[PDB]
Amino acid sequence: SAGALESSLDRKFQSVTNTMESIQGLSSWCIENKKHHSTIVYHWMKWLRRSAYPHRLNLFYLANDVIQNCKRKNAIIFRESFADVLPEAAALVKDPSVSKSVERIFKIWEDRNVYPEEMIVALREALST
Amino acid sequence: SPSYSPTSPSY
Repeated sequence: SAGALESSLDRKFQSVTNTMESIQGLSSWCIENKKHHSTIVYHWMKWLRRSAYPHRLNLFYLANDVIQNCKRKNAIIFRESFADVLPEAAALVKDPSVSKSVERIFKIWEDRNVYPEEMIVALREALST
Repeated sequence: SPSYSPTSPSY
């Protein structure tokens, strides 16, 4: 019954499109949903297979923005739940036509040290070969 | 529908 409340996340994530108008607005509000950061990754992930190649690339930006909206490494715990399927989600973007753009967010996580290299090995498996 | 730049948000 109460589990229907989680649909407040999945219906809005499915409504997202390739624009900062939809990304920055929902990623800012998603930080107030930190009370369920464990399931938010499950909603956003299953929309990648639903979406087109350029569209699922845009949905992948949401995860990167939500990690960085929690910000300042004060806890940044959103990164830990995204790490559960971070490479598995990248398996939906093996096409070099999109892998080149998903490397944009993975490049930032690598330079911003948002993840240990041991995790990035799975990111580069899923984006490269 | 301006698409954003991943480095724009701070961390």
